[PDB]
Amino acid sequence: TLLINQPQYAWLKELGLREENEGVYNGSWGGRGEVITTYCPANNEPIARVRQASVADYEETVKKAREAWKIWADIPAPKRGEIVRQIGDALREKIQVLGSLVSLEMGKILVEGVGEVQEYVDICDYAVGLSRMIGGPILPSERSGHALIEQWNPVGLVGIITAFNFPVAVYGWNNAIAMICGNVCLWKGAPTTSLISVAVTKIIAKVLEDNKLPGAICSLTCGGADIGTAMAKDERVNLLSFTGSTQVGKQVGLMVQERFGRSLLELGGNNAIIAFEDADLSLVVPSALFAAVGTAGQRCTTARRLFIHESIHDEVVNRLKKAYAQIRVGNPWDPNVLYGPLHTKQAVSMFLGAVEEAKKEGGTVVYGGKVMDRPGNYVEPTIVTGLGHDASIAHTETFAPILYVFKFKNEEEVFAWNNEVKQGLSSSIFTKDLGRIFCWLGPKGSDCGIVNVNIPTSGAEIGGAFGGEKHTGGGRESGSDAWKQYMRRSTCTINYSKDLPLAQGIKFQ
Amino acid sequence: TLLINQPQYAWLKELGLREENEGVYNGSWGGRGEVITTYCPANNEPIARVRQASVADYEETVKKAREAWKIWADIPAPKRGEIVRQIGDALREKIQVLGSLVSLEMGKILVEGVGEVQEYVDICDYAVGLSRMIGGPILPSERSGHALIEQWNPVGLVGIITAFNFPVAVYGWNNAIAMICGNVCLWKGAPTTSLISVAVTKIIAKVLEDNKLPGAICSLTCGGADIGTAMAKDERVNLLSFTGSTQVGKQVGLMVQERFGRSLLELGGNNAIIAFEDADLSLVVPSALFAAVGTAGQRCTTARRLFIHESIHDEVVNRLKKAYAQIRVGNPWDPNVLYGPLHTKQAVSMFLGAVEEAKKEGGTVVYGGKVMDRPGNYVEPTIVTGLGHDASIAHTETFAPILYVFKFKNEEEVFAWNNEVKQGLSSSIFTKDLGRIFCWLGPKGSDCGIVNVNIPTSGAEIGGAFGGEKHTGGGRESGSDAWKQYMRRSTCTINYSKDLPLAQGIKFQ
Amino acid sequence: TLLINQPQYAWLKELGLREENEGVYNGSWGGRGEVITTYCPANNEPIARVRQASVADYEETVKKAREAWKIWADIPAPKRGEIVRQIGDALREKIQVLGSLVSLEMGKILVEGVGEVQEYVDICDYAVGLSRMIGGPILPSERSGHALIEQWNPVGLVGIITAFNFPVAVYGWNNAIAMICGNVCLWKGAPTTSLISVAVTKIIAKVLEDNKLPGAICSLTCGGADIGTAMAKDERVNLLSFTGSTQVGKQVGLMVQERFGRSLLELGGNNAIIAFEDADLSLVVPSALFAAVGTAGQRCTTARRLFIHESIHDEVVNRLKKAYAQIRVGNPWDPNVLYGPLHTKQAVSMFLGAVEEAKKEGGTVVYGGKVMDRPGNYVEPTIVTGLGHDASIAHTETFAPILYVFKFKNEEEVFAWNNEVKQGLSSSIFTKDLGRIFCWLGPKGSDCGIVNVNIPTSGAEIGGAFGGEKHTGGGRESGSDAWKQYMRRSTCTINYSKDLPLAQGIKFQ
Amino acid sequence: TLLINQPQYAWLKELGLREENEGVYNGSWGGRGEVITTYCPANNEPIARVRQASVADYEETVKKAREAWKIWADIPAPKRGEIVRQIGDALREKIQVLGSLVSLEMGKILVEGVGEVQEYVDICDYAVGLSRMIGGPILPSERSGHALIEQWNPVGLVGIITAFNFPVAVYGWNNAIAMICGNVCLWKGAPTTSLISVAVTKIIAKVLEDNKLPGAICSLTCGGADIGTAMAKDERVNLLSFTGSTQVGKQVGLMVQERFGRSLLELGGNNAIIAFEDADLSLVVPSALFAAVGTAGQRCTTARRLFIHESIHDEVVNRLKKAYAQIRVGNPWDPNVLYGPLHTKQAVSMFLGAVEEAKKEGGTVVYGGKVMDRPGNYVEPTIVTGLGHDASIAHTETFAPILYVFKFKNEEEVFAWNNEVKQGLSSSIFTKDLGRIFCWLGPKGSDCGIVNVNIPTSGAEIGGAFGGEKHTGGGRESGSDAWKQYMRRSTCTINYSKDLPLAQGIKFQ
Repeated sequence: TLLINQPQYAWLKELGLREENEGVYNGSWGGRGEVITTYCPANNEPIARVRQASVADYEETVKKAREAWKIWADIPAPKRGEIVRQIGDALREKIQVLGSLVSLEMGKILVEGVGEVQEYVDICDYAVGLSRMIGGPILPSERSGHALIEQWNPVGLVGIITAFNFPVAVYGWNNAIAMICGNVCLWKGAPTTSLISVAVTKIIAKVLEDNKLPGAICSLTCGGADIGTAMAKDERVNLLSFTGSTQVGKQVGLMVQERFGRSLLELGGNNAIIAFEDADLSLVVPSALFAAVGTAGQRCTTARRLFIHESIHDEVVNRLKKAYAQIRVGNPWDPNVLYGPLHTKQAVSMFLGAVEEAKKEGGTVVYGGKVMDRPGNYVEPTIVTGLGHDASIAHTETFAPILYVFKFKNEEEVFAWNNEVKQGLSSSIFTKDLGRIFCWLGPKGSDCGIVNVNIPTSGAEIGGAFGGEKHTGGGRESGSDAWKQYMRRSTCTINYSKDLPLAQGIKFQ
Repeated sequence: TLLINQPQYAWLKELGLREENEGVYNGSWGGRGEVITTYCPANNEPIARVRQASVADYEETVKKAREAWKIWADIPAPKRGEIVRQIGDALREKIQVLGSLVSLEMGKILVEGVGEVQEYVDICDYAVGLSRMIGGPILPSERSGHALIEQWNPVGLVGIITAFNFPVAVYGWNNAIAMICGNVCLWKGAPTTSLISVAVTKIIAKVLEDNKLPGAICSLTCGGADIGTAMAKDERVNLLSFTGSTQVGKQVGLMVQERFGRSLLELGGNNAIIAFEDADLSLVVPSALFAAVGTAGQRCTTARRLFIHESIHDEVVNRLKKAYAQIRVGNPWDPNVLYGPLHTKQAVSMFLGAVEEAKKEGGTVVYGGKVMDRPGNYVEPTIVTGLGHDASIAHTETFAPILYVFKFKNEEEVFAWNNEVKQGLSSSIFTKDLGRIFCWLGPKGSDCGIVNVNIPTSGAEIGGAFGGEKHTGGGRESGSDAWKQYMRRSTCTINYSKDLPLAQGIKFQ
Repeated sequence: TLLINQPQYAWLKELGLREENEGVYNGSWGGRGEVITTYCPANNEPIARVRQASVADYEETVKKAREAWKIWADIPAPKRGEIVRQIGDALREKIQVLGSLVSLEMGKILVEGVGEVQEYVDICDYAVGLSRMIGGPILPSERSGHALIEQWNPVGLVGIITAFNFPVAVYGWNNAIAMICGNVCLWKGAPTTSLISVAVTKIIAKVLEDNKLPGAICSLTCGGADIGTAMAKDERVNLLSFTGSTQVGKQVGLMVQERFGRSLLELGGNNAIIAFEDADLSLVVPSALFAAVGTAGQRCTTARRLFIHESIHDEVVNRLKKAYAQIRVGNPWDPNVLYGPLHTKQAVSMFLGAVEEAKKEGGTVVYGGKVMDRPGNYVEPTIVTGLGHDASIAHTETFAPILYVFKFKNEEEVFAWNNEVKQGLSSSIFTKDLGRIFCWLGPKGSDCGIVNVNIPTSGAEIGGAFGGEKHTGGGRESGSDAWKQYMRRSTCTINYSKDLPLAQGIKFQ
Repeated sequence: TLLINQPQYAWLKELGLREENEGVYNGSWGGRGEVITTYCPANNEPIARVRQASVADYEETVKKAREAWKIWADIPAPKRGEIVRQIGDALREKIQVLGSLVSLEMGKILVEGVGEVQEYVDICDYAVGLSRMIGGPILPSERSGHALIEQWNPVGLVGIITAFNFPVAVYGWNNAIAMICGNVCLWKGAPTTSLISVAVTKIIAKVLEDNKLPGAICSLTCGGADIGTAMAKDERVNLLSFTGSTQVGKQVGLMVQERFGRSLLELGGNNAIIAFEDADLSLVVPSALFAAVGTAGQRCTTARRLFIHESIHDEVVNRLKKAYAQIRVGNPWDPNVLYGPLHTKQAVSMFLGAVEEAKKEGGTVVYGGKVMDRPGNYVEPTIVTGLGHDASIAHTETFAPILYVFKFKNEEEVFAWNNEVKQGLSSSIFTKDLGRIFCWLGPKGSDCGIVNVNIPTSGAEIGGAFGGEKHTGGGRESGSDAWKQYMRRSTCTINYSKDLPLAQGIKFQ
């Protein structure tokens, strides 16, 4: 029987969720595609069902979204910001129940589910101010009697494909920014977090309807690769923001490139922490532990490589092991719990595949490496030593809590090992050395999109642009001038003079 | 006999050119690939020869450039700016002969040959100032005792593939900007302007050598599709700036996307001028004439579609006819000449094919449409009326002076008509109406990268970013924050505090 | 008897006002100075009393504010934004009653009273986003091994002196921006809007105290010329933002300059509307009326000079007269009322003095010019023709609804007449001419801080910096980078290298 | 006999200098005021004469400058940059002889005179790029059918009063920036560097005349306090940039404030170097020596206070003593000299008063403190220990090479001691501590406009804005957005719509 029909989970009804939910919204709710059941990874119990989008559902939604864009693009940006402010408020009112659904359906611990909604709330309030700021410079033209202005305008329909592991915030970052930039949005979330997508869409849809705006401004078409592939090939999707694996993201980038679309890619990570000999080990150990095992190691910014200077390597590994053993495991909604399950059974199989591969490639499991004998998709957070920094399994992103630990001696080689992988998302050094810090930040430092000092690989806030380089895709979200990806630039020269161009010897009238 | 061996053209030697020239420069000059002879399009006479790059040359040059980047990225940006200033001055010293070579080898008139070099001089001087400005904001972190900074660092090796029609300036825009941004450059020019590429490279090579810097910072590998494709597939080329046809540019963009490189695409145009009923006809006629037939219609920003309100359509056509007849044809280096030959004979075949196609699709040739009976690749500048705006040949970019004239009645439909094509480079309206002007600049206006008012489609200066949308590729060059395409952004969080992370109940030491 | 003691006005109690109110807040409420009773200008009845600050109150408050700054400056800018966001919400909950108090005590109509509070709400929401954005660039140092960063830090204590006519918004702009910029504030409002200052401070005080923050971050010392002068002479007031008359503002500016403090001066206006022969008269006539008679002509941005091209002068005046006769007068809190009373009985006398002066200088009163025979400080909105543009009374700011009308012929002279006065606040032309518009916006155009086109002199929103030039004082508030006046810039060079400076022949160790 | 009349000084003629030089330039050369003779401070020999400005000279020049502004304000900013580029080139051609004039007439060593001219050349090249960038944002209006633009226009006439100690660079910074910003300039240099002012003006005047531009764009009126005071009282001088003593600068600021002009104040410094126990002493000692005795201690950024941690105080003082003993004294034009004379005999007298006062206030002269018994104005570079950090003489700026040395123990008090003085120009700490460095850069760190780390107080480059806080005046020169002080901002709202304002119940026609 479904969890939503059990009294313990009656709070789901506060999100407007029922036994079977419509997975398409374009101003009206529907869903004529395949019905999907999503499961709680903490006990493998079914929660509720979502009717996904058919092709006809998708077609109607895209058409309705583009119609609504005619209205929405004419609303002054500060007024679009007001809507996004109200979206932030509607999220605040539901932050507890929504964060509980993230914990239930995705499986991260409750504070992180609530934290994910706080991120959406925060980006909305940031985007309110940005909505009075976006634009380009008025530049001095070299031409007398001419103006030169750089204009920014919405691209139109922004498709937003998101991953299971941040089922609210990632969409939130794209939605708040794309909306103030005058775009309509079409959301296709990960199938295994369909309820989260539906619940978020209901909160947003109420704000739009209360403001007598066409609901298709924030359209939703739940679906899998079928719908995702349509969006990547669809010329009507002016910007396709894809957050997901590098493997899938590469094909989406090619499909969008084929049709001269815009893509914003947020792909895989293989993030390293480097602890130098002068590092505060009382900061290194907890920073590494929490960055490696947080979210059961299923963050794009999870620390998956730990380089320790040889002088302190054994002590850090030993202190890390003694700390890992104190990780409190339980239901991700239960208090004091720090560690929940992997998102799917398949991830557990991939976890076990990686551990064996690390063993064959010469690595030693000094902690973990096994499934936990309990309901749900629980695996032990795992520490592997002795692999070469160039081991193939170390260069792969295994979206599971496995930390590969390496020795190093000198600064130049270990920056190179950080940069040698194909991923380019997050990175961190722990050190007190002022010259080393700025070398790390400089042209011979880390090649990642996020380059941190004395804070782990998940250190990131709304203020800055978030994203990676190389196989991480190159897109940026949230802060700085990331909004420019959601708009088109035009360089506009206006002749307001009476001057006529030189006749150049031709006799005009 | 080669033009370089005739006393009449001995000025070529002031650029360091000889009978047979090395087309590979990486600090040394060489070239083991095919020897190409380029011809003067004004008389189809051979000028001189250039030995192109073989694969071994390309491999050697990329290795040397990437080594030199280690040196060049360590040079403080303002000092790189000093280098670019010296390059600008070196171009000043050769501006006359180099413009003559552009006129001789490419075929544009001398004033534009000189003007193209001046643009490079100008963009150098701009980059001198920019070299003290590039960077990102210090942002106020939400975390006490942390700094949040946005860093920009060079991408590394910037490959630069350029087209025949602006064989100095396009490279120049990419070189000056990529260089102050700390990148090394690898140039593959159009095969038919191989002498221009060698001449420019020699000018830069002396400046680098005088500053005791590795010449491979501005490397040259002359070649055709073979070398161009290698750059598009080469993981060592961090950014590939490609200027050329949409057809070729699309394949470059896919190859770069396939390997998760960066591309900067500057592809084709199909640029429209719209003359409204209130336009100043004394501005419309010369603006349209010079924009349509300039550079024999071989600018990416050439006016290829002219929309005129019905009330003034016949008068504007008649005045354009009276003006076209006065276009002075001759050798592009001859004094007072306004119109030279097409770049190749193949271009003439495309011209005649387009004219014949337009007549077959119902258009009327009211001026031109014929070859000129003289040496070189000379065709008559051509005006075509009576085609429907949706005619297939009107929607294709034929790189020749063919101006298709259409009637319109209303603002909305003609804005739709500007936007209905696949190209998205330049656009112009001519009008006095204030509200129309701002609609053109707004979200329901022109969808192009250059959006002009009372100035034709070639109105652009270095102060602003230059580039197009849709099938024009989305890249930007020169002004505004175009320099960011030449760098990688990192969002850097620095914990300078002694604060430790929350223990969350785990007992650390 | 006091209005607050009559049941008709018991809503005053919803703002926490009582018969006698404390006019000092520094974390504690007090007031040992003079007790002032403020009056409703619509009926000359007393409203309630306020105990103003003694010298000892001011001394104690400044000390408490600077101690509070030590805590407040340590709060990360985004979290200060969160406090400001909450101030915005608290103002929302009180917007109706607070605007009603503005109408009651100051005398502007209700929609402008609520609009003034909405302005404070809007700038707060803006300041939330800005709080993640304020800062400077990281610049590329010319020195190898050096970083060059521009830092921004709070100035410390921002004193805020405000005028009667915007008793909420002006303070709001300064408070929201100063607060996220890490400053503490000291407010001295106009004595005749003391209840408004008390009421606003109570709303702010609750948010600060609810967040366990020292109340002195938003300190209040109600008082007149005494307290303002002390603030202007007090070295502990790092920035004094003064809004008021040019006469007082000039003395405030000199006192602050004497002590090498910072001032932000928002002084008097003498704002002109220019209607050209091509202007849309159906837009001009209402624009002038609402800008001239709005707030009974007591906005700093009120239209006080109307230049009409001679061809349309008689018609525009005739149409204005026909419209003026329909202006509805009444209690400013009554919904049909468009026109309320002048702020004081003295202001009424000044109205009469100016009118008599206009007649003495040769002007003709073609509409209005008299007090209205009703209770309160009601005067007829007045139109004066025939004065020379250089007439002494026309160059004076009379804070009353008197519109001086002038003929003009040429564009250059009427721009000159816009600029010939000492005030430099706001300016408007109404025209369709593209060249004239950009000339107006250009260096030979309007010399004012607000330069409007086809919208009157009160056209302004928070997105932009608000303020004037010349005797208007030069300060700026609200939008763009106006925040920089509330912070101090430092240009910071960090040598992180191991490099030692040249010995220059000296033997070091 | 005049130095210029001796063959040994025939090089002065390369600057166009003669026996008696006209000290007024406004397109014509003149000078009816008093004839001043300037002397070489190394030997008190007269160099040549300058005819200073009478009042009538000044009056005619301001009028000619403002007339020239009408032409200059119409020239596109990029083209004004081209003028400044050419100024940069003309300075390049004369850098050696001009630098020799700086050493001869002002008295700093040859490398610094030449370096001073290089600084002017550099800011020109920078301003060339800036001239295509200056301007404001296009903002998203909250009003449908409205544009919101921030425009910047020249202020008009920029008066520039400069000090003796940087008689070329300071003017150059203001001139390069003021000119690209569309202002004309009126220069009054220090009387005792009049020949330098004329030599510079001659170089600029040639560039203007070769470009057929009115010479009054860069006017020169040589004179003393009288001409200086007239500029500060003159309503026609829209911005007065003043570089000089705090004493004089305070009166300049008050006079400018009195007439609601703009002032840009660059006043005195009392700059501290702080050495923490973890400092690289091999970096500290030379840094301290060169920053304290450079330019005979007559830089505004000269290190005048040295704070050393008690653990290392005696060692740093001893090592500094041993380094002072090796400072090479001689004629500033001798290439082996490091230390030349003070600028005037009065400076020597002030030096002696300071040394005596330091003794009277309890300090011990551990090195120097005496006049040198030799021709010219030579004093010994001086180190004073034992004074309390609050001794009055240490809080005074004595423009002489006197270094006051103090002990400190903790970080909080030494930051307070850096900040306790009235001056706020430059500041430096030497340390490796990451947290201490960012505290220094933060809100509880240095209160100065220049805040340096492991580089002395004279560390600044044109890329950043240069200037101080508190009694240093608050102005900024050169980099960042310093250009904005030379222009006026306008916030411009343009209604381009057909929309009419709500009638609010009035029946219009």
